Amino acid sequence: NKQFAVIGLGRFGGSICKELHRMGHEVLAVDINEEKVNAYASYATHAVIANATEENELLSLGIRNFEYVIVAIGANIQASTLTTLLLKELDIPNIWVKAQNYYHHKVLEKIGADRIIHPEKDMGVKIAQSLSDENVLNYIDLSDEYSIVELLATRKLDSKSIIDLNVRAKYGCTILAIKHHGDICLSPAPEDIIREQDCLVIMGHKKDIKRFENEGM
Amino acid sequence: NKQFAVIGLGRFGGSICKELHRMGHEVLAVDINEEKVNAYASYATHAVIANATEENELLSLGIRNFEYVIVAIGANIQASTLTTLLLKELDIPNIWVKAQNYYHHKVLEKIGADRIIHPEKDMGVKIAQSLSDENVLNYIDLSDEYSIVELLATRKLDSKSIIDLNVRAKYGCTILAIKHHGDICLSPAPEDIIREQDCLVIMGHKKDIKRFENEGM
Amino acid sequence: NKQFAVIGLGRFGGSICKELHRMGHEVLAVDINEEKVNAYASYATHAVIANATEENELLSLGIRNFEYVIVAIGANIQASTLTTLLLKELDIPNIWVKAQNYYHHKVLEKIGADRIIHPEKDMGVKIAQSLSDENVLNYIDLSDEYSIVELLATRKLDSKSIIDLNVRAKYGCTILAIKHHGDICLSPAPEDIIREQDCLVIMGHKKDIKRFENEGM
Amino acid sequence: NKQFAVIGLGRFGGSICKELHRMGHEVLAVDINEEKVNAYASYATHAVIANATEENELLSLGIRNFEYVIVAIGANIQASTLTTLLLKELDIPNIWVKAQNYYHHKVLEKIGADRIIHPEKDMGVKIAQSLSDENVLNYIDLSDEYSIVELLATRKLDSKSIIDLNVRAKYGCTILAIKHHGDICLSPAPEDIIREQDCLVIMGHKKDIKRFENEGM
Amino acid sequence: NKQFAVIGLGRFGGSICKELHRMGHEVLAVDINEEKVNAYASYATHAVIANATEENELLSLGIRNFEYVIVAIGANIQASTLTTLLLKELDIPNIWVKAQNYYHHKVLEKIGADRIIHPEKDMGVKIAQSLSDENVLNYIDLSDEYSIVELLATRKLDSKSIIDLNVRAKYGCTILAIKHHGDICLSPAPEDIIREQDCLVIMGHKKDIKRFENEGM
Amino acid sequence: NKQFAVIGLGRFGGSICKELHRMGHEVLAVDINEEKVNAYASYATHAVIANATEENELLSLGIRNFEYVIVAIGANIQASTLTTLLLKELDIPNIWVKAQNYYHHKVLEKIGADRIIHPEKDMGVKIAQSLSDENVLNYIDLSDEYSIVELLATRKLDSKSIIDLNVRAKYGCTILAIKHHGDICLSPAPEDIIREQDCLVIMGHKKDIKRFENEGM
Amino acid sequence: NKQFAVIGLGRFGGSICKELHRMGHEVLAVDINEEKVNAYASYATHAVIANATEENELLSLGIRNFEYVIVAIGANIQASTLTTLLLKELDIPNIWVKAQNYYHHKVLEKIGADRIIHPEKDMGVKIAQSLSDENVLNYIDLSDEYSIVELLATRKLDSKSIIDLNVRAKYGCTILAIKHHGDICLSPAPEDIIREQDCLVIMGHKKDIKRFENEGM
Amino acid sequence: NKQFAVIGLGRFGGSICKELHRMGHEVLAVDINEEKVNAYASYATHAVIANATEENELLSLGIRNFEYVIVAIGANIQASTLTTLLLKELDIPNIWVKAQNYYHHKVLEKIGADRIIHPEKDMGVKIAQSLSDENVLNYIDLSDEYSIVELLATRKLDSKSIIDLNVRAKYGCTILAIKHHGDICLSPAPEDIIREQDCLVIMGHKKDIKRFENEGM
Ligand SMILES: Nc1ncnc2c1ncn2[C@@H]1O[C@H](COP(=O)(O)OP(=O)(O)OP(=O)(O)O)[C@@H](O)[C@H]1O
Ligand SMILES: Nc1ncnc2c1ncn2[C@@H]1O[C@H](COP(=O)(O)OP(=O)(O)OP(=O)(O)O)[C@@H](O)[C@H]1O
Ligand SMILES: Nc1ncnc2c1ncn2[C@@H]1O[C@H](COP(=O)(O)OP(=O)(O)OP(=O)(O)O)[C@@H](O)[C@H]1O
Ligand SMILES: Nc1ncnc2c1ncn2[C@@H]1O[C@H](COP(=O)(O)OP(=O)(O)OP(=O)(O)O)[C@@H](O)[C@H]1O
Ligand SMILES: Nc1ncnc2c1ncn2[C@@H]1O[C@H](COP(=O)(O)OP(=O)(O)OP(=O)(O)O)[C@@H](O)[C@H]1O
Ligand SMILES: Nc1ncnc2c1ncn2[C@@H]1O[C@H](COP(=O)(O)OP(=O)(O)OP(=O)(O)O)[C@@H](O)[C@H]1O
Ligand SMILES: Nc1ncnc2c1ncn2[C@@H]1O[C@H](COP(=O)(O)OP(=O)(O)OP(=O)(O)O)[C@@H](O)[C@H]1O
Ligand SMILES: Nc1ncnc2c1ncn2[C@@H]1O[C@H](COP(=O)(O)OP(=O)(O)OP(=O)(O)O)[C@@H](O)[C@H]1O
Ligand SMILES: [Ca+2]
Ligand SMILES: [Ca+2]
Ligand SMILES: [Ca+2]
Ligand SMILES: [Ca+2]
Repeated sequence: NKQFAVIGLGRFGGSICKELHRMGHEVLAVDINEEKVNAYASYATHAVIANATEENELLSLGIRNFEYVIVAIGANIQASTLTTLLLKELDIPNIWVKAQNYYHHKVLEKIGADRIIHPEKDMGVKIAQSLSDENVLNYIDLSDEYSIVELLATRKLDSKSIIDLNVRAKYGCTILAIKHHGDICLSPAPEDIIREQDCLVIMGHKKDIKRFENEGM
Repeated sequence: NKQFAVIGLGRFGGSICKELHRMGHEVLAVDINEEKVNAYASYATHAVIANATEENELLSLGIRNFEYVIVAIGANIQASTLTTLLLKELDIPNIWVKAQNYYHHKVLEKIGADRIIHPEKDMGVKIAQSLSDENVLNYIDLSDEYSIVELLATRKLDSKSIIDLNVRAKYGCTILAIKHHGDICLSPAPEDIIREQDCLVIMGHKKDIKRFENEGM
Repeated sequence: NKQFAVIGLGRFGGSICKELHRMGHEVLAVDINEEKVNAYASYATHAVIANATEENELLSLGIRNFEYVIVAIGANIQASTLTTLLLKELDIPNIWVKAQNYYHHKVLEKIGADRIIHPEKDMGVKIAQSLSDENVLNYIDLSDEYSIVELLATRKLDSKSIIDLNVRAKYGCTILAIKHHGDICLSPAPEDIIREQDCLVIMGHKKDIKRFENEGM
Repeated sequence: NKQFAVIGLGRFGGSICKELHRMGHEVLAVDINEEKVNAYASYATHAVIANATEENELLSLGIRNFEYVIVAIGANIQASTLTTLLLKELDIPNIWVKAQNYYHHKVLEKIGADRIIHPEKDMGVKIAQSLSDENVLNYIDLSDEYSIVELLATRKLDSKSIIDLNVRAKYGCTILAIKHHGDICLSPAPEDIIREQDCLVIMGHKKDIKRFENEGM
Repeated sequence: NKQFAVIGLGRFGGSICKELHRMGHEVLAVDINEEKVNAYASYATHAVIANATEENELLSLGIRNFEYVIVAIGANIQASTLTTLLLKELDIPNIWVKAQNYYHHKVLEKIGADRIIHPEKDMGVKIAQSLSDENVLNYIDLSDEYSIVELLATRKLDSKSIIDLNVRAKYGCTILAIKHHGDICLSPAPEDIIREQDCLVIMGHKKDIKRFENEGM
Repeated sequence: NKQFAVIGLGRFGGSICKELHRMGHEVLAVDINEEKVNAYASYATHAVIANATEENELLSLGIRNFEYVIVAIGANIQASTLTTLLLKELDIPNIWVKAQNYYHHKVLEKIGADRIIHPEKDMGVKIAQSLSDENVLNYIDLSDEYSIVELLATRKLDSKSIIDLNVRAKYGCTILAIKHHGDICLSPAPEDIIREQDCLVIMGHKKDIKRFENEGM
Repeated sequence: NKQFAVIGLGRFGGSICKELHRMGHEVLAVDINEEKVNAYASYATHAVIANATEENELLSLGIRNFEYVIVAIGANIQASTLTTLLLKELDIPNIWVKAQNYYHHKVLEKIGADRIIHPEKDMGVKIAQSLSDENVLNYIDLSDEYSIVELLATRKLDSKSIIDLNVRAKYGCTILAIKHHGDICLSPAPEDIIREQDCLVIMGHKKDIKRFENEGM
Repeated sequence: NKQFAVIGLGRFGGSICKELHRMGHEVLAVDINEEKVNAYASYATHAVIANATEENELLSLGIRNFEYVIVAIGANIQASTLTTLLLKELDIPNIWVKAQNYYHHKVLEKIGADRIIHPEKDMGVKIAQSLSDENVLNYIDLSDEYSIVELLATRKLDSKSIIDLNVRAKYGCTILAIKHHGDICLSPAPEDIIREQDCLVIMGHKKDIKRFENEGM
């Protein structure tokens, strides 16, 4: 099993640490705040109060032993940048860091961060897509033009069949799944019916899907 | 006109406001900080400096005209809670609010928030899934058991065919798409080939996919 | 005997705790300030320094055992709201909370507070009634129209008898008590005399009493 | 004209100012905070931003015209004390001041305050009486021994008559009023009936009433 | 020997404590600052860190045993006033307090301070008298009209005799002493000579002395 | 014209400025606080808001015109020191400065201050002399050994004559003045009488006077 | 025109700006503090108040016109780093930055700083060399082994000649200059004499010079 | 060996302490910050946490034993000045102090500082000389007119000989050294060649050198 180190137990890093630990991985939670450590003590293999900008405390943690180190420090850009620098000079294989803005991304890029993440910005995009289009529940982009979308079926689609709703020739899309009352249906047959308030998964071009939304539902 | 209002120009709300504006929607940016307002002025239809906890300043914005109001206030839970309370008493149809923790979710729930979002927490889980499994790029959960995953093809899958990589019978899964050098292939034929570093889209049970990952790739 | 818990040893909560303890009830004083606890240590069954927003410290207090919990936190609305939420999730029978303003009342209402109190606001009304009318010492409202009032007798009423001051037919009111030099007289006979600077208790309609005040005294 | 001035727009003083204004009196609202002044501007004849510790600003208000000046300053004891001192040296007839603790009462006493009020402390006692005894709604003390109490009638008293509930001979008390469904009854006849959840007004000795509570209801 | 207590080890109180201790009196130095106590530890009989606003700590000091208590607290008027109040309620014979301004004097007056001192204000007057008149070194006022002054002899008075400088008939004053090279001369004879830069002590009317200054020296 | 400038409107400097102005001198009040300047505006010829550490603001005041500049800055030793330094480099004739402690005296000494004053320290000694000896009202030291003292006559000295109270032979001292009911007597004759509570002025050796106090009065 | 811009008017940057201006170069002084800008206004061609972390304010300065931009920001490492990042992305040719510590040097290095300076650190070494060796006034290092040193001639070297003080054969060094009473001598002849307290310039190996110091002087 | 004491472990003082310790001298590092002491603990003979403004702590250090004491306190001018004063009163032989500005220099001068240093200001001058003239690497001034300069050789001087570049007659200067690829050449012969990007050391008049720069290279 791979060993993970998470520095900065915020909302983001906290989720990572908690979710990773649930996966049965060796995860070390690191934070400068004692209260933070106490909170996630029950959600980590080891939890240590430490200042990650201190090289001596860093070596005391044995952070060189870890293949993955996650820097989830946000507000204090100084701490985030300085920590990443220390890690890179310690030849840490994989360093993932949470960024605050465009310029924070740039400096992390230059000092050799392996992966940079913008949690709020990315979610901001996702939720915005669901505001303008209440029909969509969730989605994933395959490219700039193609995407898979989970839709909330309306009354317009109630008791409609898959062959009634021709998507492969009329809109160039394909229905991938139907979720009814919790029960799930994968690669549903052309005779399969969709009822309102079910979860509908469609695959195809972005413009095509929206066209199906405007006309079909 | 569908009018959107975004209160709290943080990393999350800022993205929402910017992304909503990009889609060509009437969007009003609202913040207590003048510097924030000046920043997102170029990324909104209208940008106004205002304290959202003030009912008078709130009415001055013409907030009755908005169908959607997004409360993206984070650090100051008092402001977030009080703003949401004001909106519901002003009979705003749809109120989406960013939450800080479990208990903030609860109080927002009781006072009639329509949708509660945990941006950092949700991304934390997503990134954690990619930490433990370097193969996965992105995914979407259909249910507690079923998921769609975009995989980074390895050398083990280089120049391998779909009928060669039998997933419908061997693993109970199905290949949805292949992305090669940017070019995309939807519902690929059994003769379609996968090269290394291509994007592979697979659909099925979580455990099944992971089995394909360990043995297949 | 019923067991009471008082969180927030301010001027209000302090009085409650002190007065309840004097009544020979089991009362627990709780405050985040060590100095507060030391002050009311002599006025409680048990006095414990604790942060009421901490669920672990809350369970350590055994707050689930109490039928009555009084939240007298004022300035910090966050603490007051969060504490009440914790209590409600712990299924506490009776939760009384001190409020700061109209909107603080609303959120406490929504999260299931059993009784909300506005000490200063209510007293503000009481004292205001005594400013405009120096004759009144204290009072109680039976309804929007009817009230009982304690009056300071003037020279105009000196050596006047109850039958001389006809209140039942002339003003529709009734004299309930006379307090002379500390000595008290209940349901006084029609032959009973009132001297100046005595305490006079009258019952009837608000407008009628004021009429008696303008004309009678 | 009787002119009232309220200094210190807190919860207490704010209510006073608002309530005085409601009675149709000439009321001047005074506060050091501009936001406070703006708030109670609609609830006062005149509202002026001013530091009450400044004699020049005080004279500028035209404070000689006011017969009543209310000092409702709480947190800053220095401001409360200094303001009161200024008023008496400006020969203001009646100076009522809100007190924070025992020692604040003492110093205000020595410097010639006409009336000292303890809003939170007084309500604390009142509420405490209703905590230990859920039957009582409100009350007023005639003396150290005698009191008038408004009771919430129980099922034990449902459909019971006044002559049935003998209190003048059995408990030494007297029923003053009955409030049923909003309708009020003053000095009710011996044939008048009490239904559950009605408001019952009783007069007598404190111990006597409590005896009626334990045995009668 | 009399026992003295000095609260507030500032520049003023510090001098008092140091000077009193040098006189061989039992003096207690009291201050809230630990650093202050350490400084004057070598200049007092007993030195104790204590908050003088705390009644319990006050009794622990045994402050009731002292005939003289000096309150030399300046900046914090709250502490100065509250301390004096505690002392007066403890029936302390002689309470001397340092004042900050006119209104601080008034409240101390009302709460029963025995003597109030204005060190800086009084010295301000003294030094101002020496600025306008460089001839005067020091002085003492017998009344509004009469004073004793120590003068710095000029060249105009060099080698002048007392009988040459007639002061009893010409100016109505009298020379009291001559200080030459450190050597002192008391009640000097009419034949006694004064040299420049000696210290000259004159007694008489203020206007008369100034007249002697303008014409004589 | 002799022009005086007072920098630092504290208790000390404020008195100086006020007292100098009372004598009819051209006095400029200077302070960094606008509120201070407004206060002593009525007690100065000119009052200007200025930071005395700024050479430009200093020259703007027209400080070259002043022969006397008084630095009465206390708390901020940096400001006091820097101001004094500027004045000497601006070749100001006479610079008097208020000192905070021994070391502040030393640095001011080295940088060419003309006179250094310790207002609180000097009064502390004076008051201490009156604490140990309730008989003394005020005094002045002629040297290390000789002093003039104003005494409050006791009953022991009531109706006693000067020849009765022989001090020139019995104690080696001399009576300089007697103040009775406000009326003053200078160089009183051997037949002049002293009544109780009169002011007695004695001149001589410190030990001699104290001997007269113990035995004589 | 060669245009220089100096950002951060500290002790270091202030000297740079002042010195550059003295040489007759077009120099722009930039600082976030208005007081700083006002100060160096007289020592720059143009002086503008600006926050250097703001790209808009940066472009407003006309920073594209400058070939040299000096970042002399010290305390705020965030500002220093962010400013440098902005400059390189604005394609500024030569960016010189003042560093605070080793790690600040590293990050500035990675983001493309052209020259990094350690003013205090460099002087610290220089002064240290003069502490241990009182003979040396100043020096310059040619390499790790070779240096040029200016020495203060002792009495041991007074009236000694260059051929008398043989350094080319005896110590392997060479005398470059002699400064006597201000008068300078370059490449002095073998007959040239050295007097005490003259400035002696020697060139050679570090160890050789020190040997000459111990034995020769 | 001489014993050194360094107070104020900043960038400047830190370098001094580190460099001196490397020279094998007895050096004491003194700082009020515990973190500072821990940092330079490895770079000093003794390292002690102490407040240098405290005379008692100063004597505890045994600072009187040291011949050299370096005050490297910058930001807090009060501490720097007060420390120097203490040292001078302790008769410390050599006291070197770091200054912040012109006026800080003056007070240090007056209170008897032996040497005053301006690290940033001096370096500011040095670097400024290298900005305007990119050819110069480092230099030393012999006087106002004469200086030794280290130059970066250009292509214009590539493969040029010393006799080709006549400096003694044509420009009045002399080439002192050539540094090629790290290898150094001292007092190079007239036949010696210079290649580009070598370090060139020239000695002569400032204007003459610049003339050689403009025309020669
Ligand atoms: N030098 C440091 N060493 C260790 N932990 C640190 C350091 N600096 C910051 N942290 C921790 O990082 C955590 C989260 O950082 P912060 O909250 O500033 O970023 P954020 O973006 O606001 O967080 P979120 O992930 O909730 O958005 C905090 O709990 C803090 O204690
Ligand atoms: N009462 C208010 N009215 C209007 N705007 C407010 C109010 N309170 C806070 N804001 C704004 O909301 C913005 C975002 O708040 P904050 O930065 O605390 O969120 P966050 O927890 O950092 O979330 P994010 O992940 O979006 O950064 C702030 O820039 C602030 O100016
Ligand atoms: N999280 C907490 N846990 C325990 N006690 C708290 C907490 N937050 C506040 N308190 C306490 O509540 C007490 C009173 O609250 P606060 O004084 O803010 O309200 P208030 O309205 O100003 O008081 P008052 O009743 O005098 O009007 C304080 O003594 C404080 O210590
Ligand atoms: N010197 C002053 N002049 C005028 N107004 C003042 C002064 N000092 C305080 N105030 C005002 O008095 C108001 C009430 O004071 P404060 O909030 O401390 O009282 P409180 O103890 O909270 O009592 P309450 O129960 O009424 O809230 C404040 O809003 C403040 O603006
Ligand atoms: N509650 C308290 N108990 C004990 N000591 C106190 C208290 N409050 C203040 N002091 C002390 O009083 C001392 C002097 O008071 P402060 O310096 O505020 O008055 P000041 O007029 O500025 O002094 P100075 O006599 O130098 O003019 C301080 O050392 C402080 O520690
Ligand atoms: N740089 C400055 N320029 C002008 N005025 C100043 C400066 N620094 C301080 N002052 C003023 O000097 C005044 C007196 O200073 P401070 O109150 O610290 O003296 P203090 O020690 O309290 O002496 P006092 O016994 O006179 O009160 C303050 O009101 C302040 O406004
Ligand atoms: N973002 C910014 N934009 C413009 N100027 C800034 C910014 N941040 C700081 N400065 C300015 O830089 C100046 C120097 O910074 P600072 O005083 O922290 O440096 P220092 O470490 O003291 O170096 P020095 O040895 O030069 O004094 C400050 O006067 C400040 O006004
Ligand atoms: N009273 C004191 N006793 C001991 N050390 C002190 C004292 N005051 C300041 N110092 C120390 O002096 C050190 C440097 O001083 P400071 O950083 O204020 O000057 P600076 O000019 O900013 O430093 P630099 O040399 O980096 O320019 C700090 O580490 C601080 O701890
Ligand atoms: Ca966030
Ligand atoms: Ca209150
Ligand atoms: Ca003072
Ligand atoms: Ca510096």
